[PDB]
Amino acid sequence: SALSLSNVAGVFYILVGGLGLAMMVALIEFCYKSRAESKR
Amino acid sequence: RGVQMLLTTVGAFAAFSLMTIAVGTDYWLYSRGVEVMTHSGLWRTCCLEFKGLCKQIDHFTAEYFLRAVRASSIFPILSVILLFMGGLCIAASEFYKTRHNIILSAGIFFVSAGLSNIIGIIVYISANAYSYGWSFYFGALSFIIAEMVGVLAVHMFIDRHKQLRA
Amino acid sequence: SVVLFLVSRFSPYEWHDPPNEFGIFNSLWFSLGAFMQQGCDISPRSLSGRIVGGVWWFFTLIIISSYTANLAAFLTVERMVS
Amino acid sequence: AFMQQGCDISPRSLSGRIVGGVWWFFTLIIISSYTANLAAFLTVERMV
Repeated sequence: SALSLSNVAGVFYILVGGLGLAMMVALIEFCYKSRAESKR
Repeated sequence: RGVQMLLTTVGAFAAFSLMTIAVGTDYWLYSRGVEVMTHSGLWRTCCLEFKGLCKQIDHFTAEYFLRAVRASSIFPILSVILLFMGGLCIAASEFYKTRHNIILSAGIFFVSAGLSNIIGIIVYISANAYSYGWSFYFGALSFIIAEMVGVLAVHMFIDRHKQLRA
Repeated sequence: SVVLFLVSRFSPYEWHDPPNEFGIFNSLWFSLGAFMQQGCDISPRSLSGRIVGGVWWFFTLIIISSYTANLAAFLTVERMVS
Repeated sequence: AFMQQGCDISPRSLSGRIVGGVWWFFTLIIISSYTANLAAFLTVERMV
């Protein structure tokens, strides 16, 4: 009766996907600003 | 700075070795199966009390996708690869003292390796759905050490850019 | 906590006095207050930090509701038994 | 914290953040237990 990890696995997948998305967004902004500062 | 680099290198080597040992060994789960008490890893199941000869785990649309991901063990292997890449970045940054983006790359690799470890753990437990052996906890400790080393590498990156600011 | 600290503090262009309050220790506090839904000190302001915060908020909401619902199920079922 | 309402000020030191955080865990396991037991009492009238 104790609900298992399979009952809430999808929310874990969503959480890790959101973490990866935030990392990607931050890194893309950093690369864009690096290129802009190289130009300027 | 040198002490931080030493901690980062030792932790990077420790997490990588722990994850490699966990992936290689077969003490992931103590359960009962072919009808004997056995211990299984990611690839082989062998009996405790034949005492030792192993079977390849019979790993076989959402259920099919989960079984394929579990069978390939893509996420623990990817964690091993990312830890290796982080170590390579640490070594290259030791070679190239002026390129600070290598430290950042190493930190990103370590954090990503930890995240891949989390995904692999969740996939393994769901596919299993007993007791957990020392390979499971080796992988968990590898995750913890990888996240600590990633935090420390990000700290080194921040400190170096702060030093350039002044 | 680690990803929140990373996306909040790594970029030197955000620093140009820290750009925000989300160090690793503060990231560990924001994240715990959120899980307990009893937290109100500082809130992430950047896009990626808000992504981390919102996804962690959704995780917390689902997990806490599941805990309460399963505890209610246990208690109701043990009242049912005879 | 117990009433699940507000902060005004938050602890900043390690020990305060340890005291605050174990109070937050108690406040969440006690208030979930209260709600779950009230639901159990209302659903099933185990009746003497």
